Amino acid sequence: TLSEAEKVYIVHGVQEDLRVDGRGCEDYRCVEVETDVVSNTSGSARVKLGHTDILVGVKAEMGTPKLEKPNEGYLEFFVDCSASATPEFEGRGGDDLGTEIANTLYRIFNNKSSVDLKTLCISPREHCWVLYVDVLLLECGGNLFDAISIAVKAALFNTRIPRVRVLEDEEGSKDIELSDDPYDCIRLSVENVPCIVTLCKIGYRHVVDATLQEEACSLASLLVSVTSKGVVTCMRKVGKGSLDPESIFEMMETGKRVGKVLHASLQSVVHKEESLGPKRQKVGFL
Amino acid sequence: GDHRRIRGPEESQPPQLYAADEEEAPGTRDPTRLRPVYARAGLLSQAKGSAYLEAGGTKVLCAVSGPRQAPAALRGRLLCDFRRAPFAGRRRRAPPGGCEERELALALQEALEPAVRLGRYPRAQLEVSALLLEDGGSALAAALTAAALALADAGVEMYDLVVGCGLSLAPGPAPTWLLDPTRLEEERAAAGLTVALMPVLNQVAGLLGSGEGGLTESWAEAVRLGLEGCQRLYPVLQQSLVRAARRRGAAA
Amino acid sequence: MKETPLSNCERRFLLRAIEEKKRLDGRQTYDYRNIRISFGTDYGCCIVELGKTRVLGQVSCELVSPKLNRATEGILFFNLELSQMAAPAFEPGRQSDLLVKLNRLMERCLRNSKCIDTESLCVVAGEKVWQIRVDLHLLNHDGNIIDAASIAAIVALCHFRRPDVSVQGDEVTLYTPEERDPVPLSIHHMPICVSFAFFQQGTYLLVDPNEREERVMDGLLVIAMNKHREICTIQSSGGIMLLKDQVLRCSKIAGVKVAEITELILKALENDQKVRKEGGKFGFAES
Amino acid sequence: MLKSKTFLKKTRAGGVMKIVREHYLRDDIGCGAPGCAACGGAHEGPALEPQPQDPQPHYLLPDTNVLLHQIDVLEDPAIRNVIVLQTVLQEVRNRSAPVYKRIRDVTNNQEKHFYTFTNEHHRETYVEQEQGENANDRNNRAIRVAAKWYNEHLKKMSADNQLQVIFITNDRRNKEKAIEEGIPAFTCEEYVKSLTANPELIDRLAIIFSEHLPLSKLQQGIKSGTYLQGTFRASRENYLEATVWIHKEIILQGLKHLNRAVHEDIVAVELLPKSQWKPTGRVVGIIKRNWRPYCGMLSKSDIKESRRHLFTPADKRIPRIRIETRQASTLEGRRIIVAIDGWPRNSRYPNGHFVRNLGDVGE
Amino acid sequence: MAMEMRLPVARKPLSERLGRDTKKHLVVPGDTITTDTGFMRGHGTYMGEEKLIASVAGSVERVNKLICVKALKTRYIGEVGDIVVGRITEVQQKRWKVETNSRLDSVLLLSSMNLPGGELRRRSAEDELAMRGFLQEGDLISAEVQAVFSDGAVSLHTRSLKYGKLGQGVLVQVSPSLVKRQKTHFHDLPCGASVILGNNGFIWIYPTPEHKGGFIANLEPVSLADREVISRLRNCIISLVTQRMMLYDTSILYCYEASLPHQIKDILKPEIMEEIVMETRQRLLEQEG
Amino acid sequence: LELLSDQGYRVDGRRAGELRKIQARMGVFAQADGSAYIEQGNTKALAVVYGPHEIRGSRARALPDRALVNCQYSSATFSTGERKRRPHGDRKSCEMGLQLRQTFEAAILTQLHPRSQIDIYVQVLQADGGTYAACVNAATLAVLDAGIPMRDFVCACSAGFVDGTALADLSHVEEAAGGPQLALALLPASGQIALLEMDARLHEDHLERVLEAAAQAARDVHTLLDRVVRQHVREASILLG
Ligand SMILES: [Zn+2]
Repeated sequence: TLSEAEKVYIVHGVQEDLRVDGRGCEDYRCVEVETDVVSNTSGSARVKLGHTDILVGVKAEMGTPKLEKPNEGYLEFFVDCSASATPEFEGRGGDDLGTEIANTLYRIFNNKSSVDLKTLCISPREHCWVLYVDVLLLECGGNLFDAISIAVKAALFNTRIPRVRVLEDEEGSKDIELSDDPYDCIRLSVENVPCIVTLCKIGYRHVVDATLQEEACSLASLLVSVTSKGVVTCMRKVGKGSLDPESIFEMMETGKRVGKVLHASLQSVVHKEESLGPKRQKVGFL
Repeated sequence: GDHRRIRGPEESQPPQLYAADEEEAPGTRDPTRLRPVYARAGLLSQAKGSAYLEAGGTKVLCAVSGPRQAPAALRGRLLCDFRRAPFAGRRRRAPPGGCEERELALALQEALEPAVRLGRYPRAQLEVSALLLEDGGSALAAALTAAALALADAGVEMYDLVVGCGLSLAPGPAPTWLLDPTRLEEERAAAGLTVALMPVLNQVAGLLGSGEGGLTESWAEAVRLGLEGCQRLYPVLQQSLVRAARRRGAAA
Repeated sequence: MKETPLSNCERRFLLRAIEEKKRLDGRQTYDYRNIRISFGTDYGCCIVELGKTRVLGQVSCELVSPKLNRATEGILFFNLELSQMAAPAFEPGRQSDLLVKLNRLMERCLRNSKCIDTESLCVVAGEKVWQIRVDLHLLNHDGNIIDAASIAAIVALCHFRRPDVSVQGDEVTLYTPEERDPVPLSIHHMPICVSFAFFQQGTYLLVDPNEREERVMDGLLVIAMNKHREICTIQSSGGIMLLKDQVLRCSKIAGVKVAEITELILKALENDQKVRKEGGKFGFAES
Repeated sequence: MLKSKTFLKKTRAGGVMKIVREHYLRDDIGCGAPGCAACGGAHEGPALEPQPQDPQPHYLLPDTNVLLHQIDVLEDPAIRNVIVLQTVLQEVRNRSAPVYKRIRDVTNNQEKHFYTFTNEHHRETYVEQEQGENANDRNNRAIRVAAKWYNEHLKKMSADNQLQVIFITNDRRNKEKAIEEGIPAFTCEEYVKSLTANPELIDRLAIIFSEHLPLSKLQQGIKSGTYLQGTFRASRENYLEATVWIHKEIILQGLKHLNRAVHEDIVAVELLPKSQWKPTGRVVGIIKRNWRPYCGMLSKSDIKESRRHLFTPADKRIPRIRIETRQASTLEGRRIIVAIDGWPRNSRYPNGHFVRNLGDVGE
Repeated sequence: MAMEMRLPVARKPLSERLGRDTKKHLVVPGDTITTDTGFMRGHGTYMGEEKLIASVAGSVERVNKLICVKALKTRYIGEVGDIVVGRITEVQQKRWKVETNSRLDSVLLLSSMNLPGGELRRRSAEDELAMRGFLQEGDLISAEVQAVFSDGAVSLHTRSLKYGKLGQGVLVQVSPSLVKRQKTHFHDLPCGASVILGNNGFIWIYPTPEHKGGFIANLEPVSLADREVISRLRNCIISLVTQRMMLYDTSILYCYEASLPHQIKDILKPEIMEEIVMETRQRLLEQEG
Repeated sequence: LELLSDQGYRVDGRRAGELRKIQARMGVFAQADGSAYIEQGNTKALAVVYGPHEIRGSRARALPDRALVNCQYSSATFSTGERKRRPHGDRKSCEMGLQLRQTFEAAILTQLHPRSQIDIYVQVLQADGGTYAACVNAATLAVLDAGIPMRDFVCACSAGFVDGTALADLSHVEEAAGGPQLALALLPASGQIALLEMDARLHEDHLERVLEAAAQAARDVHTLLDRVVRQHVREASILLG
C-alpha cells in the first residue's frame, strides 16, 4: 500500500509519459531469462523480471488419456505461491492466487491450436503423455502473469519428452520400449504458445508491466493472451474498478504489438542459448 | 472419503460417454436474438434481498445476507459464493468444486465491486450467494444480473445496475458471433465471451473470454454486440424491480 | 478451554526435588509406573494403562487394491486420536503439532523397522491385498504417551487374528470366524519406545515423566528398541543441547526397559490365551 | 572433478522417468604397481608384483567376454598377474552372478594378483557418452582408453626394461580395432598357446512362449470344432512328457507345447497332424487356472542386494518360481510356502509370492 | 517501443577491482573475542564459560574497554535523536502505530504530533477524533525519535514544523546500514529537488518549494524538469545500494552528475550501474584523499 | 548397482568419510531481510528469514519474554522424479517445521527480540538425498545474512551404515536402500547436538560409529560454510569503505 499524494504523483507522471524508473508507458524492463535450471525435470525455466523471480518445472509423465479426448494428452498446472514471496502467504493464504493463476493458465490452453497434443499420444484410450507444469513463486514485484507465461513458454521450448513404444500383447501383458538415446528425445512446437500481457489503466492512460506501486494506483487491468501471429486467445479483466468500452480497443491493440515484440525477443534469445551449449555453465542462484 | 457426507461409491461415470450417436446440432438462427427472460425480485423470504432469473434452460437464484460486522480501510466488502447445483449439466460434480466455481466467483466480485458503493457500508461484509439450478447457456451473465437484482432489492446503494451477456463463435467457415447461446451452441463452439456493464454511465464492470482462436477485430465486434444486447435487456430488470417495490407497498 | 497454568512454586519444587534425585510418587529416575495390559472380547482390542495414562488400541482389516509400486506386499495404516477426555486442551484440530509428531514417530518406529510381514498378508498379487489399520485412542493424559501408544499398538498387532482365506488361481474365498479359526499375524520383533526427559539443559534425566515433569522439562529423547538391542528410531525434541555419552547411557537403559516390558507383554498374551481356553473373554497383566 | 550423467528408467508402475546422478573423477587412484610413484608407494592390499615372468614382464588385461567364457583360463594358478577394470566387472555383474562372484573371491586373494582399477572415477581414462553409440561401444572405447593410458603410464615410469602391458580379447574384431588404435592386443588362444607350459591350460578349455487366446475363442472353438479341453498333468519322469485327459489321453512334449500348464489345470489342447504321433497335442489357452500354495525352499542369488529369488517346491511336478521378497536372510534354511500369480510371455519361470514361513528343515 | 531480453551473466566476486586488503577484524558466531580481565560486552556478542563469544557476522570494535560488533545488515535499532521516516499502519484510540525498518511497531503518541500552525492549548476528544481525518492510515511522517522503551519500541515526536507529514514526492527502501551517521539528513540539492535520508532505510525525495508542516496537501502537478530529476535520483540511489556503498550528499550528487549522458532509464542495466558507481567511488576516494 | 565397492568407493565416486561439494550463496532475494541458497550436491535448498518484526492478528500469542520463531517447510512437486501434490499441509512437512523450529529456538537466541516474529521459510527445489540438513544450513546462512544473533553455526548432516562401515552425507540411492540413516544438527564450537533424527533398524554397538561420523561430516560442512561466510563479509566490508 501507499498514500494518496504518491498516487497523484504517479498518475500525473503517467499522464506526462514518465515514471519513477524514467520509462514510458509501453516499455517493459530487462527480464533475465534462463532455461535448464533444474535437472530432474523433463523441462525447466526461470525468469527474473525486475523484482519478481519465477521458477517453472515441467514433467512429462505417462497416464491414461481423457475419455472425451483419447486421441491426445493434456497439460496440468500447479502453482506453489511460496510464502517466500510475501509473508502474508501461508499454507492457506496462497491458495487463492494459485488457483487464480492456474485457472488462467488453463484458459490459455483450451485452444487446441497451441500445443499439438496429438503428438503426445502413444496408444489411444490406453496410454498417453501428460505435462505436469509446476510454477513456483519466489518474489512478487508485479507484472506477475506475463513472467509466468514467459516461463511456461521457455520451459515448453526446453521440454524433452522421450520416445516410447507401448506394445500390446495378449493375456493382458503390456511392455514399454524406450529409446536409449537421450539425444533422440522429441520436442513440442511453441510457435503458438501465447504470452500474457497486463495493461493496467492509470488515470486516462494505459500501462504495461504495472509495478506494484502503480497497481495500487490503478482501477482496472486487462489481461490479453497473444500468439506470435497476432490473434488473441484470452481476454480477461481484473480489478475492483470500472472500465470504459473504447479504451478496451486501445488496450487490445497495444497488447498485440507488445506480444509481437516479446515473442520475437524470446525466440531469438532461446535460439541463441540452445546454440551455445553446455559452455554456458548454467549460472543459477549463484 | 468425506466424513461430512453420505458414504457413496468411489467413482461414478455417466452413461452419455457410453452412448453411440452424433448429437443434434442447432443449425441456423437470427444471430442478434435474445432468449425470453423471466426476472423477478423478492422471491425468498428469510433473506434481506433475493432475485431469480430464468432464460431458456438457465435458472439462477441469488440471495444477499446483508451487512454483518467483520476512508480506504474502513471500506465495505462483499464476498460472493457462486455454486452450481450438482444436478445441473450433463455431468455431476460433488458440491465442493474448486476449479471453476471460484473463478466465476472472482468474476462476480470484480463485476459487482464497481457498481456497489462501499463507502456507505464500512466495517461490513455483504454475503452474496448465487445458485445455478440449471445450466442452459450464458451462466455467469445470468449470475451477475441476478446478484445485481438481489442487491438493488435488499436496498444496498449503488451507482447503476449490472447487465451481463454471453457470446459464442460459430466454428463454420464464415464464423459469426452468436448472441445469448445455448449449452449446445456453447459446447460446439470455438470461442466464448462474457460482457457485463452499467448501461447508464456506459462502463464495463467485468468481462471475460476464451478462444480456440480469434483476432482483434472479431473480439471487438463481439464486445460491442454484447453491449447492445445488455442495453436491450436492461428494461426487463427495471420493470421487475418496480414490480417488487409495488408488491412491498401493497403488503403495507 | 485451556490447561490451568503452572505456579512458580510447583516448578521450583520440582526442579529442586530433581536436584536431590527425588520423584513425586516415590520412585527413582530409572523406573516406570505400574503398567497394566488388559484385553477386550474382540481380537485386536487392548487397553494399556501406565499409572493414570490409559490408551486404547483397535486393529482392523480390509481387502483393497494395492499400490502399483508394491503389488506384492500389503498396506498398513496407523492413526492416533487425542480424545477430548484425555485433557481439555485436546480440542479437535487445535493441538495439531502433537498429533503430527506422535503419528510420524509411531509410523516410523513400526513401519520402517519392518516389525510385521507386509508380504505374508498378500492374497492376489496385483489385484487384492490386505489392509491392516490400527487406531489408538488417548483416554486419560497423565504424562507418557509414546510408550503407551506403542505398547498398545504392539499388544494389539500381536493379539489380532485375520479371517482365513482360500485361493485357487483368481478364485478367492473369504470365510467367517465361526466357519474357520482366524489366522494370526506375522511379527518378526516387537519394538516399543522409551522416553527420557531432560532437565536443566541436559544435567538431569528422568524416565516416564508425568504431566508436570513434561511442563517443566526442556527436552525429550525418544528411543525405540527391541529385546535384541536394535535401535529402530531415536528422536530429540524440545530444542535441547545433549551430548554423546548421554544418548549412549539412555540406550543402555532402554535395553533393559524394553526387555522387561516385552517379558510382560508375552506373559499377558499367554494368560489371555489360557483364559479363553478355559472360558473367559479377558486377559490381564500387571507390572 | 564433477560430471552429471543422466539416464532414463522404466518404473515398477509401468512408467518412465529420468535420473540425474553425479560422477566424481578422482585422480588419487592407483595402478597397482609399486614402481609408479606419483600414484602412491605405500599401497597395500591386492596389488601387482615388480618383476613378472611366465615381452617377458607381460601385465595383461582382458575384456568382458573373456571373463564370461574363459574364467577357468584365469582362475588357474599357473598364471600370476593380471589387471582388471571396472566396466568389465560391472558387465559381468549384470550378466552372470556366479562369474562375478568368482572374480570377487579371487580379487580377495592377495596371491593371484587381480588388482582392480576404477577407470570410471579417474580423470584421464574416463570417457563420456556420445550420441549414436550404444553402451557396449561406451565400455569398449573405455577399455581401449584404459589400455592406452596404461601403456603410457608404465612407459614413462622407468626405462621400460621392466614392465609392459597387454590387451586380451576373445573375438578378433576387437583385437584388430585395438591395433588400428595403436597398441598391442592378442586373443586368449594365441597367448595360451605361446607359453608352451604344461597343457593343463588348454585342457581346462579343451524361451519365448506362444500367445494365448482369450476364453471367448476357446469356448467358441471347442463346441464348433478342433480345440478340446482337458486336465493337464505332468510326470516325475521328465520335465517335458505331459498327459492331457479329455472329458481319452493325449500326450505332448516340448516346453512350447507345454505352453504354461501345471500339474492340475484346464488346458485347451489343439491336435497336431498325424505326421508326428500316443498322439501329440499342443496348448494355446487356459480355461481355468487351478493353483494352490506350494511348499518349498528359497534358493537365493548370492548377491545380497538382489530382491528376485528362486523358489524350489517339493513336488517335482512344478517349476521353480521367481519371487520378490526382500528378506532372503531369515528364510534360507526354512521351508516356506508360495502362491503362484502368473506366467507371462518372457520367463522360463513364473511370478509368485510368499505367504508364510513354517520352520527350519529337519524339525 | 523497446523490449529486451538477456541471459544472466555470472557475478565477478572478491571485488578485486578495488584491491584493499582491509585492516579490520572480521568474525562469525562461535568465534572467541579476546578473553581478558573484565571486558564489557555490547550489542553483537555474549558470554559462555568465561569466554566472550560472538553472535553476529561483522567486524569487531574495541572502544577503550568495551567490545561490540557492527553487523552489515540489521533492522533499525532506536536511538534518541536520530531522524526517521515512517509509514503509518494503524490508528489506535490513543495514538498512531507506525512502521519503520524496526523490530517492532513504532509509536507516535497523540500528544506528540504538532497542531495546525501553533494553535497549542491542549489535547481533547475533538483532537482524538481528528486523529484519523488528518493522518490517514498509510501516510508518511518525517519525525525524530523521542525515546526508546525497555520493550524495544520507539516513541517518536515532532520537534518543530520542519517535521510532520510529507507531500507527494517519491520514496525508496534501502538497508539502514548504508547511511553514514552524520548531521543534517535534510538536504536541498542544487539539482532542483530535496532529499531526506532516514537513519533507517527509508529515503524520501521531494521537489523543493519556493516559500519556506504538512497540514495542507499541495496536490498540484510537478514540472517535468522536476520529476525527471527525482526519477534519476531514485535510480541512482538504487544503483549505489546495489553495489554496497554508503549514501549521503556527495555520493548521490556525483552519481547524478555521472548519469547525465546515460539517459534516465538505461542506468539500472548492471553494466551502466557498475561503471557509474565506479566513477563516483574513484572520484570521491581521490578527491578526499 | 552397489553401495560400497570392495575397494572402498561408492557409486558417485567418493569414499565413506567424505561428502559432496556444497556450493552456496548469500543474498539471492533482496526484497527480504535475509536469504540464502545452497546446493549440497544435486540437492538445492532455498531459505528466507523475514526478520524480527511485528505480530499481526495478535491472537494473544506474542510471547513477552522471548521471540516467536515460525518456520515453514516446503518440498516442490517437481523435486522428486515422482510428481506429488500438497507439498504444504502434509503430515511430514509439518514435522520438518517442528524440527527446524526447536533447532533455531535453541540457537537463534531469542531473549533479545521479545514480542516479535522471526519467520523462517524453506523451499526444496531438488532432492537427491540429505534433504533436512541442506535446509538447516540454508536457513543458517539466511539468519546470518539477516544479522540475527545466534550462538553458533548450527551445522547439520547425515550418516549411515553399510557393510560394517559408516557413510557420511548419504544420497538418495542408499537412502532408498532402507539402511539406517541418522540425521543430526549440532553446534560445533561447543560440540552440542541441536537435533538427532534417525530411522532404521541396527544394533546398538554400531551407534557410536555413525554418530561420530555424522559429527565429523558436520565439522567439515562447518569449514566450508564458514569459508563462504567469511568471503561474503570481507567483500561487503571492502565495498563499504
Ligand atoms: Zn601409476
